[PDB]
Amino acid sequence: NVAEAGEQFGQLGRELRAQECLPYAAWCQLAVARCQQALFHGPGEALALTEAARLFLRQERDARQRLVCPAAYGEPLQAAASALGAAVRLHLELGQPAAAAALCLELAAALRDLGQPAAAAGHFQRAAQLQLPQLPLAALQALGEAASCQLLARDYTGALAVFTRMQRLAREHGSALGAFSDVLVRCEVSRVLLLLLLQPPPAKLLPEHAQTLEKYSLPEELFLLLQSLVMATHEKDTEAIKSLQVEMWPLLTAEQNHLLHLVLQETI
Amino acid sequence: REVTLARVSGTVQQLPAVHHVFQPELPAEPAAYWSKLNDLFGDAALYQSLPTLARALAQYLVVVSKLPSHLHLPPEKEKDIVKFVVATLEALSWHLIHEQIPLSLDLQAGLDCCCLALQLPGLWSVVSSTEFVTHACSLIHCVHFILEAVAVQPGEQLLSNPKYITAACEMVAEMVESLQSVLALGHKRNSGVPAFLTPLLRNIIISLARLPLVNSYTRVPPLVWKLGWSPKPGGDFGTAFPEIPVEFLQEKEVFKEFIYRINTLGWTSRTQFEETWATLLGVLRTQINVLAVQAITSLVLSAMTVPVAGNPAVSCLEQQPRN
Amino acid sequence: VSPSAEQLVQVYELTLHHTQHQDHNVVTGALELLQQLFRTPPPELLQTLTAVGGIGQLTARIKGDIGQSTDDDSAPLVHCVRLLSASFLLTGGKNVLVPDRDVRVSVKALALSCVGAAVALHPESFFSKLYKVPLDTTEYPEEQYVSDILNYIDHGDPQVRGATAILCGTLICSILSRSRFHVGDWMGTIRTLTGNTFSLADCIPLLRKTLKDESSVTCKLACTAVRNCVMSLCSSSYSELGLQLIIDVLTLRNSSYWLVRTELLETLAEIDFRLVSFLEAKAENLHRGAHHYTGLLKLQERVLNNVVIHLLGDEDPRVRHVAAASLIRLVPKLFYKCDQGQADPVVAVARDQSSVYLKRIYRGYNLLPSITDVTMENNLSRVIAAVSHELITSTTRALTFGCCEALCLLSTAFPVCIWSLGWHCGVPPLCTVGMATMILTLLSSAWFPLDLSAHQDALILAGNLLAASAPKSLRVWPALGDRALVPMVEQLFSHLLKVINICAHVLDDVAPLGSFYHLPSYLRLHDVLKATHANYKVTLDLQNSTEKFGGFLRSALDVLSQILELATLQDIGKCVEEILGYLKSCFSREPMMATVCVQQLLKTLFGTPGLYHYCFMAPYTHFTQALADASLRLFEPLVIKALKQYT
Amino acid sequence: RSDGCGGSFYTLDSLNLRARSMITTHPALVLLWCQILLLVNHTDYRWWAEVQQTPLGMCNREIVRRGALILFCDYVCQNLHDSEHLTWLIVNHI
Repeated sequence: NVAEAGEQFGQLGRELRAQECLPYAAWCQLAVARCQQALFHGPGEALALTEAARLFLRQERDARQRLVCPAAYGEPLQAAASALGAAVRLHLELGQPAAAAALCLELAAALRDLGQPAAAAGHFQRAAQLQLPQLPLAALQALGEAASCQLLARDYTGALAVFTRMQRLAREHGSALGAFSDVLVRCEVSRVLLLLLLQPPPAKLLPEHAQTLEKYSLPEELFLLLQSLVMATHEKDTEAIKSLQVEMWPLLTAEQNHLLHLVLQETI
Repeated sequence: REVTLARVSGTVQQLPAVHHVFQPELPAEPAAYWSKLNDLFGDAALYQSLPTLARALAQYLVVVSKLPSHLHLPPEKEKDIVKFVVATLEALSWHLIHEQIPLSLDLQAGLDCCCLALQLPGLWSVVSSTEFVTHACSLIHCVHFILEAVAVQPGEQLLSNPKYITAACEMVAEMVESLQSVLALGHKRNSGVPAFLTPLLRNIIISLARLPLVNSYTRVPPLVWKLGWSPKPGGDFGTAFPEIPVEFLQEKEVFKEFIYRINTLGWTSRTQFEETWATLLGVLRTQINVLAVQAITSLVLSAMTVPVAGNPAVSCLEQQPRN
Repeated sequence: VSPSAEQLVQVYELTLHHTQHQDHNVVTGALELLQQLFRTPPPELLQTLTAVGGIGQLTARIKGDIGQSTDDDSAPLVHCVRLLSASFLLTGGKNVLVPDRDVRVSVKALALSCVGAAVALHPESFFSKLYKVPLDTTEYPEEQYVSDILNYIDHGDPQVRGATAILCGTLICSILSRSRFHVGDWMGTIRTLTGNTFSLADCIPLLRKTLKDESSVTCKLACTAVRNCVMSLCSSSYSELGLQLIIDVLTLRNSSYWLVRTELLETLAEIDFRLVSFLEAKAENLHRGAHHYTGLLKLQERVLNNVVIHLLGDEDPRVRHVAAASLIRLVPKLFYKCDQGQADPVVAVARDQSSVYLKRIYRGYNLLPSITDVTMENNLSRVIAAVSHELITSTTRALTFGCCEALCLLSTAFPVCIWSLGWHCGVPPLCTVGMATMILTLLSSAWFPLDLSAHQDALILAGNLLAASAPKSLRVWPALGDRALVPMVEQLFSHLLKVINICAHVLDDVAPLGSFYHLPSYLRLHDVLKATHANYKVTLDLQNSTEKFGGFLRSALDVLSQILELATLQDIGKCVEEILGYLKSCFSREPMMATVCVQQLLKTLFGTPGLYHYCFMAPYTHFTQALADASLRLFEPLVIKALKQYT
Repeated sequence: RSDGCGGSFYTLDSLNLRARSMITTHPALVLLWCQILLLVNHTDYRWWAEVQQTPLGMCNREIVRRGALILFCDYVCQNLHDSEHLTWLIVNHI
């Protein structure tokens, strides 16, 4: 009775995907989820909710990326958020947090793409807290994406907090091994750039910041140039910082180039 | 203000008399103009001078939009501010050619000054005229060169009449598809651009694609140029192509790219808005009806804007307080 | 008696004589014979053709004195390249093309492949003059060489402009391999011998011109040329041009033809990126290229993040299989910056070349102390972190569906029991359980088990990643001793029994611990396996490696064995009769790895560094240390079934 | 140091020509031959100038260059009573 009706809604959803409208095939996938909530299935209801989530996010990728609509105002963003909220609650009720973390990563990558980085920071930190008991390297990559989202949205102190958390969780699990050392290199560059951008008073300067600012005041070229740039911003010598930005530009990625541009800006 | 305008006018007086368009592919070949462009212009003191005045004009053209009537720019220094924008952006592209990155704080100052000189109505009326077409073309090449010096690694691309008029035009069309792909904050394609350029480069590509040289070509999707569509253009410029016929808009992806270009480009003098209104009524198998309805909503909201009303660059939608 | 050399020389002169017989089929037949006889040559014929006199020591359209293959002071391949070039694809007066009216296109294609293989055997024949005796200076003013073969890059259709690509690639590879990278001395001797003006550089953009071509056939053939050529270019004195060819191959990863992408990913699989990293360290104006790019040129994180792992999500399964094989061929060759082993890329090239030329528990796990390379663990950890990142953050079906295959082939290639500090991320913190929780949450879904060629790879890879914790953990399921590892294994164990349960109800035509009646996902598994078993029971094709019910049941018994290593008698003693029933019903389909499972179930019922260190100092200390040391009971019907199946 | 007996032996300069043809394709054997030619007191500045390049690039040859220099320094590390190779190796190789 209910399963044949769910197969009928699945055929309707596939016909509507062939017709390629997609606010209304997702309504059929929500109907499939409701039908498999009528009996007790588990992960299939989660599959129907996530397929509905894919369809609403594809509707807004058609309504804000391929067509930058001035009339677009986020109507299936909210339905995709409610559907993935129901799916994450279902995975936390059944007991598998890796799938719920994957859905939070997908929702936050979608909100990073649509031009809203704080809620991406958001669900990325949520997924990175959902992956710390089981998969810490995936948690470090989720926190790295959260930190990139916060450097997009201009929340630099949150980026300090996330970067120190990443370095601490990389030292607890790297004793490095591999990509934990890449996590450590990215953190040991970008925390120094963020401690030079906002210069903290010694009250709010945590002892980890004290240890790394004692360490500087990772390959040898960029380490030498970071020591020279800390020594140049403590002395406020602008021509040296200019001749360093000319020669640290190929060595850094674009987020570190933005942070080094901001350090060179707010000292002149 | 008087010191800024006098020193900008002096640096424009040091420029050569007859301007030739900048080409970063083959610069040294056509003339000995580049001897005069390396003698008085390759000096380290003059290049030390130019982005300081670019910072000056950047903050000045910020302040212009809320000043009293005494403090606006004179109509005589207007041509000189346009030529100075062209000269500084060529200085930026020239040091990208020869030495290193320019300073990467002079990129930001040069693009500040050029975006703000493209948003003002008098300076846009001066750039969009005929006598500075070469100048406008130079801006396009230089802007793309700067984007191509930062965004696109070697072995990649952005996306996956004289000669310079038909190359800058395709160049701007490539940059509009890059606004779709490369210059969207948070996209995975945007991992290379250092994000203090993407508001500046996004605004400068939107504001350069609305020129009367380039806009008529830029609204036409490339799926139309792939098909057999080629009339003879003319408006005393090289490229003044007629409007797109509705027979190609009965395909969907052509129509999706057309509504994309007409959303991000906005409009111009009002007759081009009635042209777009006539085409989007000529569109009105059921998917195209949905997309045409959404296009009509986006037009009617593009008439709703409280400044210039049809320019996504300068302007933004009117909102009213209910408190 | 083995066949002699004079019989093969008779074959050779036979099929040189039958290139000139007037026909369409006889010419192409002799050309395909000569092409394949130059591809895989017999060794005696090849040692006679490479020699100077050659055939003389064994015996004791063409309008000029080419000179037969009997005369001395010149190798016979020089005569054969002159003969085939003058007869099939060149007019002896000028760099002018023979038309398609006179000689057909496919004859020219087979002729170009013959000249390619003949230059790959003997390069100097490419620089020979086309006529030994000069040809009628009244009618033709200048005499030309065999380099107008390379004027067939512009000729009309594909498979001629693509064959000159592989001709130029074998020309460059055979010049750099013939003379041991001393190119100036070799060109000095040839320019003193013949008067042609042709360097290797004048062939490299032409090859590059075949990569940017319209047809997928020419890009395929030019890509095989780069696979033959770029290693000999990249370590020679022309390394800048080989690096530019690596860049231009990197532009080509996204064509719409699957052979182009597989051969692209097989060119980029054989590259040693320590040497490419050295060439990036030296280069200044190559990081720019065209359009004055400022910044670096990172080939390694773009050939491994934008090409290989990017083509693990490609839609064809063939491209995903070749992408997993290319990961296996690239993990040793990486050189990520600043290890605690190799420091410079010079140290890396030195340690590879010096390490080359100066010298019963189940398959899952190890108990040795396992002396282990450090840079290899670092590169393997980088690769598994990138592969796990494109497994967890996937938004498609193809990414997981090929990424579990990439993990399973890296697991069988680089075992988790040995390289456990490369596979490690997280679990038990410090003999590792790397990343197995995500994979056990993949198998519990109702989406991933329905297609078998990734499910069986996920079973093998989950069994490896859980059995890798053997020496540390062991001191319900009493032998485990690491309690956070107790549920995961239980999951697999129940899952495997339920999977084996389905296969019993597939092989015995029965309509429906391990029980799958009330789960609404394993009934879908039964429907999929029943359809595939119907397709096997209808079609008779015995010798297939890929069958997807033989391989699936093979994997579901192998991983059940490898898990039954860890168990005890108190854990299995309530479940032995059920496993023996599901193996008595499941013996006749696959008995080779169903007696492995009975063998393991019968075990556990009865108790059971800086370029001075690497080049000289370390092999010399091992050498002198060696010279210092040198001074001194329900099994019985299944056993009867196994005996009959033996006999 | 002794020449071959009228061409009846492999003399050192022909075998050194063969080893200089081995610079590119086999570096480790060349470095072992470098320490052998250091070990017998045969320090002829022609061969060391050719193997150290004493006033893109080829890859493998570079190894030999750095290798030879380290080994040559080890020779001057041991018997340094003569001031010849100190001044030669510090003037030219800086």
